Amino acid sequence: TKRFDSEKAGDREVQRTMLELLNQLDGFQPNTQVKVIAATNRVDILDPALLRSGRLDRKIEFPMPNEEARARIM
Amino acid sequence: MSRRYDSRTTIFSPEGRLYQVEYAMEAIGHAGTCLGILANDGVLLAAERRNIHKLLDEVFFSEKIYKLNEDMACSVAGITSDANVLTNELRLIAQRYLLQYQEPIPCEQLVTALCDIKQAYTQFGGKRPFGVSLLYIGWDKHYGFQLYQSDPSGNYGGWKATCIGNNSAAAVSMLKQDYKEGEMTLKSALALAVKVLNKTMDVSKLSAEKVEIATLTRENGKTVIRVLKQKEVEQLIKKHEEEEAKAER
Amino acid sequence: MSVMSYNGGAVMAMKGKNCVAIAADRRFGIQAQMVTTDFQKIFPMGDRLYIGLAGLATDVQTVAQRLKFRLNLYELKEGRQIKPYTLMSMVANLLYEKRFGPYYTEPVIAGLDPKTFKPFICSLDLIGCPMVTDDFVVSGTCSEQMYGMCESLWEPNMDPEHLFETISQAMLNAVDRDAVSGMGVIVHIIEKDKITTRTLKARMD
Amino acid sequence: TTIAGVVYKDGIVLGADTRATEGMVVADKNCSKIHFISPNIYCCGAGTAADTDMTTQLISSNLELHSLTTGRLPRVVTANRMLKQMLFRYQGYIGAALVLGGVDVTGPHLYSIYPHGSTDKLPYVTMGSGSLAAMAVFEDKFRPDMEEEEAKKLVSEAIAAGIFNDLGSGSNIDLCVISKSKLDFLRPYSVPNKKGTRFGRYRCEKGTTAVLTEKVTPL
Amino acid sequence: MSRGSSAGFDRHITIFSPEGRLYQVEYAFKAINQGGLTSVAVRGKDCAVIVTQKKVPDKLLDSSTVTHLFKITENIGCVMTGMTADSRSQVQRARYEAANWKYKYGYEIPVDMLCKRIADISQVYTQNAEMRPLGCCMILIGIDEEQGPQVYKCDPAGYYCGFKATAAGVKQTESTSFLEKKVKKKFDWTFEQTVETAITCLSTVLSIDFKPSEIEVGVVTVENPKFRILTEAEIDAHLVALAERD
Amino acid sequence: DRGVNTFSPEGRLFQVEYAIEGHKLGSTAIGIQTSEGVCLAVEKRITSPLMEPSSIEKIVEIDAHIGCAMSGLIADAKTLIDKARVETQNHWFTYNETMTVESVTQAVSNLALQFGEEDADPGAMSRPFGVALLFGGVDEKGPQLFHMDPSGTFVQCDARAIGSASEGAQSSLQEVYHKSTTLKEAIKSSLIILKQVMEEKLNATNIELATVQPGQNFHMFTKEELEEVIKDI
Amino acid sequence: GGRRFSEGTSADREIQRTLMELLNQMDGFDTLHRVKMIMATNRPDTLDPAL
Amino acid sequence: MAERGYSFSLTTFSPSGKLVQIEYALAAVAGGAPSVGIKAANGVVLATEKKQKSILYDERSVHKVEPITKHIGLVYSGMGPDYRVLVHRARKLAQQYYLVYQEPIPTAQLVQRVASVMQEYTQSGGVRPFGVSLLICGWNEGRPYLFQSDPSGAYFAWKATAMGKNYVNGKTFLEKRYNEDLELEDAIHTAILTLKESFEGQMTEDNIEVGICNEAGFRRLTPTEVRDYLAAIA
Amino acid sequence: MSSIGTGYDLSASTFSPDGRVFQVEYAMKAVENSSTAIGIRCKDGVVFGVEKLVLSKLYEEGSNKRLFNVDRHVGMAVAGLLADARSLADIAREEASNFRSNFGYNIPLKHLADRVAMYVHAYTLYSAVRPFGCSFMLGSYSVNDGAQLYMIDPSGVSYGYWGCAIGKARQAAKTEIEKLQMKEMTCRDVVKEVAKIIYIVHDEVKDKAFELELSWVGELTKGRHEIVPKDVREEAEKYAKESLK
Amino acid sequence: MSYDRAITVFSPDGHLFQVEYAQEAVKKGSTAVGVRGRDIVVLGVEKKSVAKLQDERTVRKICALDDNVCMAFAVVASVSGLTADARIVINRARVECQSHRLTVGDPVTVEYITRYIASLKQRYTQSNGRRPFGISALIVGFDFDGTPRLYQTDPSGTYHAWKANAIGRGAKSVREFLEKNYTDDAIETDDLTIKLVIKALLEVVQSGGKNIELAVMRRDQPLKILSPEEIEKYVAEIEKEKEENE
Repeated sequence: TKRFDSEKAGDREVQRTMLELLNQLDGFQPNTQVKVIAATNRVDILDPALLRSGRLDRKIEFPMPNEEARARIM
Repeated sequence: MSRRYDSRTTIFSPEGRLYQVEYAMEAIGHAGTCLGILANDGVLLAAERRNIHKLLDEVFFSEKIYKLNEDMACSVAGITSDANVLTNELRLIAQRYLLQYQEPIPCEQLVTALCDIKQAYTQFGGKRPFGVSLLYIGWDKHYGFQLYQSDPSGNYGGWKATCIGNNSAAAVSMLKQDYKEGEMTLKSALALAVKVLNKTMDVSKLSAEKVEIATLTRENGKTVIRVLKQKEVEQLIKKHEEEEAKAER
Repeated sequence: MSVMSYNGGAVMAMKGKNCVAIAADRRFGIQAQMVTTDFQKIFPMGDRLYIGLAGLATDVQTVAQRLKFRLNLYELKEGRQIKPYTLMSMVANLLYEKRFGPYYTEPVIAGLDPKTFKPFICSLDLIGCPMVTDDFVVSGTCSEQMYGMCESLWEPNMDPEHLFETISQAMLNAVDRDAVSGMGVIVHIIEKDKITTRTLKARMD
Repeated sequence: TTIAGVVYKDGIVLGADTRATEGMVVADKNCSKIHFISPNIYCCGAGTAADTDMTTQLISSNLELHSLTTGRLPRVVTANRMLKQMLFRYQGYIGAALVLGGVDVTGPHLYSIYPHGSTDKLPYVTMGSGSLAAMAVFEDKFRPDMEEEEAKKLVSEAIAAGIFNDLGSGSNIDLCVISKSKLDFLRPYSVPNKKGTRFGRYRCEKGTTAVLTEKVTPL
Repeated sequence: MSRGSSAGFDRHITIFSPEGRLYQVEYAFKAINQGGLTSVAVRGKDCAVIVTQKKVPDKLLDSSTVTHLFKITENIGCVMTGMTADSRSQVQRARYEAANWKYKYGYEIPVDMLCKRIADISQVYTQNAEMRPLGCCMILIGIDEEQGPQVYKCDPAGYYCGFKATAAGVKQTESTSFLEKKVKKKFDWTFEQTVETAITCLSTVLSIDFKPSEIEVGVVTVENPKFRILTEAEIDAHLVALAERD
Repeated sequence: DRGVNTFSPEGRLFQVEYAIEGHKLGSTAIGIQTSEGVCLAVEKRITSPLMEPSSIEKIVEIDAHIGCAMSGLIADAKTLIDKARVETQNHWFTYNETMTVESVTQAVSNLALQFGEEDADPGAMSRPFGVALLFGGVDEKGPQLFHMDPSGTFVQCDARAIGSASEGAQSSLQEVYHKSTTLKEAIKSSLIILKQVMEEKLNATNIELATVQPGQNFHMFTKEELEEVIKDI
Repeated sequence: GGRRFSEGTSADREIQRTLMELLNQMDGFDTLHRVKMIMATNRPDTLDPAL
Repeated sequence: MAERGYSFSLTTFSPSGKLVQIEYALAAVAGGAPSVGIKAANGVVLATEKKQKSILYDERSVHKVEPITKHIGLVYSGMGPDYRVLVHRARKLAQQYYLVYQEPIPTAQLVQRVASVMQEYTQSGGVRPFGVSLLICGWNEGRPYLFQSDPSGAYFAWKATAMGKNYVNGKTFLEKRYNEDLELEDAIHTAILTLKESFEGQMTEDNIEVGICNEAGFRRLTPTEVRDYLAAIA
Repeated sequence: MSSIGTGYDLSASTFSPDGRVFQVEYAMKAVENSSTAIGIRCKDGVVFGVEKLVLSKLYEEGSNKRLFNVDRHVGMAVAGLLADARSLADIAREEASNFRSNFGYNIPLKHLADRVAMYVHAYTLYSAVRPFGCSFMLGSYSVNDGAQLYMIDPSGVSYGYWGCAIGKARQAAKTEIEKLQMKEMTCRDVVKEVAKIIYIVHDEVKDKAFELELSWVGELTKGRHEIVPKDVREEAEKYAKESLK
Repeated sequence: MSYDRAITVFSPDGHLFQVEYAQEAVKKGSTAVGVRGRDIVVLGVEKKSVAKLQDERTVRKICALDDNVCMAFAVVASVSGLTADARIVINRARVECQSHRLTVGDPVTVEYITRYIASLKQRYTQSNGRRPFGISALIVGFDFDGTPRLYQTDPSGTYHAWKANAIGRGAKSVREFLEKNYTDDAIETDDLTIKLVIKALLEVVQSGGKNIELAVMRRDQPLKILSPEEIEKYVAEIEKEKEENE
């Protein structure tokens, strides 16, 4: 996660690695044809640069289930 | 509010004395020396005025000494913002008691009433105590002449000669030797008072602006509260330097 | 500065003027109903120690409200090293009586005092809870207001000294006590210099 | 009782009043201010009971102080009219106050009459007290709905003196309070007569037939 | 770091900080940009005009209902710029304040006074740690009862001052700069000219040029004290006028 | 941090869970109800017999036909019983009947939990009580003994013991007491268990005895009668 | 872009040095006759205060 | 309000002998624009410079010099938002005192009364301690008064004091040029010198304001007059 | 958002670096998780429709009330978590109840939507109480504006809508409303159509059964707000099932 | 006024935090001993640290709540507990003591006043925003049949009748030792009751017969506060008698 003003620690190997995904991810270096299946329980901790539509185009929800959905699993 | 911003501001310690109160004593130390000495016909307060700079209109009588009532006076050592809330209420309670009762206000009575408000802040409310220790000088028809001290917590002790401000510890020690509990006339008492300011204040030449001595003496059957004049303070200082040279070699 | 009734065994104030001094003369009377037992107890009070305010009627609330007013006068007197103005205190008293709302108990204030640090003569009476009363003439007040008013016109010496006003006033008080139950019961006469207060206590039942 | 009047002229108020407050024909007060300066553009005349009249004006005066200072633009007449009506009616009122409310708003001069109940009303010249009729008979004819201002000061001095002299509701002297719109003009001599007592020869007690009794210092 | 550092509890609630203002207070300024609205305020001498972007995020809205222009009194009109959540809430608070004067005074409240009562209100939020400061600012127009048309704006932290020209938005500093050159070169102000300055300045910085249903213009004219909504036909009229200036 | 007013991951309140364990530090309450009276035995909880038994109170009369013995956190209990005395008496005063043991028990149980550092003020709690009470008395229907605990559960009891070991105090009861038994055995059955639940001795200055019986008010045992019962183990 | 550091890690150690060199080539004693440099940034608030 | 609220103090002492937040507040008053207040002893002058820096302020009303009532005026230092409440507060107090005395609030008295409310704001929770310093002027009872009120609550009565940007330099110039009981001309001249000490808030007439209290009341000065006083200082 | 260990998402009197409270956003997910409420503005009245999920086969209509009758001409249809919906219902009822009784005429909606949203928002500001994690609509027939429908989000933002849906398939429902003209169409036809959108949303492979609550305030009832009459209610559902297939 | 979040809360430790801190704070303290006579019931404290520059007036731990009821408090701790804390418990009991005294026609029942005392320290433990005091008090008085009593409370409010009880320096330590000291033939005259109070206090007092402060109270006559010079004379008599025993 980028948000650093860290002069006290905070590694910044980790800073490079999130930034690098964007780099690969811009159109200049192809990524049109390859899909990335991204998964997170918390999108409540991420930033918009990594997420946000048209960088990872489709955004698929899975809301809580209901009785029929319970019915088929059982 | 929030409970993560709470580690309990108000709480009891197992050592029995609140963290915020010990922290407030250091602040009292910082402000200048305020003392009270007893006479066998008066009581007086001697304090160094917060101001020392050239610039001062001199609208108050002295920033430290507040003339509360016609038989009571107090001085403050510590936080001046904190001083204004206690001194204004003080002014009202001391005054109501002399005025109505026709019986001069005891220091012992006064302190217990004020200390209740100070204390409430330390035990509950999430608050913090006052930054000042106040020295009350007065005369009551009960005990006689008195001097009282109050502290941030709302703890009191009644002395008859005490000093607070910087070099407090040294001062009270000097005071024990020369004064016990009554032996000095109004003039010796006043000489003693100038002496304590002298050691403790950096400037040992002093000035009428730098220090202020206000006396309370019952003269001609009525209790008189007066701020001494710049001339009168200056005459006491001039008399004290001659005697300073001779006393300590 | 509302006092219960008027029955205080005496109610009378007279104030009379000179250019060299100004005087406020008062019953020193105490003790409610016809029966008195005492003839001493404060009623006129020095508030800057050189101005007076007189509060008039029954003892308890007269002494009580004066003192509670004294504390607000004092606040203003305390902070600055010069003391309050007479004109500003004059509306202050007017308001203090007014705070006690409609169908109030009747006091009768008399303020006598030279103005502080702007030097001109001042006499005023309040009564009820009423409109502003600044005068520079003369004022007499109480429930037997007419009887006092007569006397307040009577003493002015515009050119004699302070002393002649006192001796004139002693006769003025006495003749008034034979005319009403409001004067008398001992008389305190206050000649007020600006720098201090002189209290004289007159011989007269 | 009392004597209060206003006239409508170029500036907000020319006020006329006796100083004296009398209960019938006995003096309670030799001199007072019945037409008041509290501000210098809001002036208020008084009649009837002294107590009722003072509180009604003072309450408006406090609210006016806030508008004046924030805007730096004049006090609002309407605000004053509404405020005494609601506030004194709520209280239910100790007796009656005929009050003459007056301020120059943003527009022309507005003078109002708060009757003996408690109301907000609009005329343009008011007279108040038991002498409302008495003060009016001169005012209504000499003023013909705006006249020369200076001429109004001569005329009004003449009317005011007439109220004093013919009607026993006014001892001592007569006071005129003139505001153009922030002026504070006071002359308390709108009648010729001696102000207090006269002692050409000084005897008010025969030459020391009584003597000075005691001197004390009360410290 | 800075703008997110503990020094008391001042990056959480209002208390001063190492930055010489308050962190919590500064997020409340930062908050204005988020809403996405930008406003230009011009003070004429026949009207006082505010133009702000009207946030349209559906195509199932009725035009009349969806606005940010609110009638505070029949003398004062306003636009809300900043976060819309905070916008509705401040307006309801103001309304009670306008009404409170309205009965006592017996007349329409001055634009200066309306701004003074609300400004102080925004200060209570700011002084308190019980609630966070408003994410929005209310910018007032109105005919002052003698001074003339007046434009006052109260801050999201609540301080108010008078303006010839004001701007608040996403780009607060830049709109204000564009706006001083329009004032300097003085075309003068009629109904149409002053409205025209105001819209163009909002268009030039952001570099859009609008539909009349995505800007809103609100005026208080000396035709009548009552505040009006001009609606799309008259707003379109002003848009076309901008061409071939100055 | 979060409260004690929050739920645990168990799905139970944190503060109520702590309260029961708190009881275990202190005194015991043994009440045995027989059809000839309801007896209450409680420990004075002494450090020496040189501690006057003149006016140590821990079995106190709620009404003059209902007595109450307390167990658990003794300090918290003193205010709960003082309070309980006024409410029972408001009821006695209005109805003018002899109060039922079940009515006093229900009434005090809602006061147990009103805790919270929100939705409460100084007259309301900010902590749950950890006092378990045994109210024992005789009514119109006859002798009844009710047990109250911090979770507000009220239950009818023929013998209920709670103490320093709540569990301990009870296990002994099964062993000694039997359903239909005389008053005199009922008092004795309490002295044998009393020791078991205490970690402390049998002294006359360390136990306190009170009986509420038909036609007979709450009675406090004196030093001689305290000794008669100590003899009966 | 680095910070001022000197409480850093090895990763940070490297970052300040790249940062340092860029200043000296870009606007320093050395200059750029027609090479123009284009920077793309999502949020600039990680970069050194000199930059 | 419709919530539980706060009541815990945000200030805790230090084993230093200081209160932490008031020291951060003191930094904010220094970050202000220069405001000076001098009691001459022939009137009181409060002068300030106001950073508008665009002169797109049509203020014929609110300013950094705002009259509280007709013989009290107020000038601040620091930030505007904190000022807004204090200026309204002062007007309310002016009104309370106007009713009973009917001579608007005296300066010695005002400060004590503001000081008590300021102290609560530190002492209590759900409020915070200011970071504004007020300079209060008044002429009442035939004496001029100048007080300075600190963001803690403390009040000191001064002859001449400075706040705002570069106060340390200001107070030191003030001692040298100004000595006690000099003339109304000196008070005004040094007052404008402190603003000039360091300006940088757009040099046009409407960017400095002075308001003067004297025997006849208080009025704020037109910006054009203010500029003439400045013009002398190079 | 952030998941800081002290504040910001753990308080709500604290704004983020950007100026937003994360706590209202977490609440905004809650309307998405359960079933939809649709409500379209007519000009003769307003027609509301909330599908109430048959969770248990031992329920009857009036259970888990998503449809409230705010007054006798004001409706409230909610979507999201029912506990925050109830609070919002209670305030709305009192605000509407004082206005008919006192004034004597029907409430213009636009003010009402602003006041209730003020209530939502005032709580967001506070850290001592929570943001409301419901989205709800208010609908009224007035004699000052005619029909009005406003939708207030869990943030306290108010916008007027010709036709809204808030729930677990906003995108599918809004679009169906766009295609149709119901904006100024007669309330009677609308009843059938609102139900038919509910039918698309509902799945027979994510839900078993639902019980339709529609509410009238329109020309049948003569502007009186009642929950749908049993005959009408059935007719509208009957059409919804038949027309898909 | 009071703290919105509670100082005292049930947490897992068996009691409560503030009770727990409070038991520590009277344990680490100095000795306060009270012996129950048959003449006068007398209380005394180990420390006041008197040295002749100060005088006691209300400075006393022993304060009379009533004409025949008095309590001596030992707030007193590692670094000294608070006279500030004691005074509240004192103020509230004293008004209640006088109201009961008015109601009973013979000397006030101690019992009521001690039960009362216990509830005052407990109600703070249940009250929002508050915590209990860290005092232990020796409530003394005479009944309405004239029965002398010496009672004790701890910090959370629990009460017992006692012949003699001593608190502070480890409460258990000192009170078991006061049983040994105590004689019933040593309470038969007024000086002998006073001698038993003083012997427990001497044990570890720094500069004794000056720090030692004890006050006497009579049957319904007011408290007589003894000065330390007068107390010193008794202290000498026992301190020699005590030496003789070893």
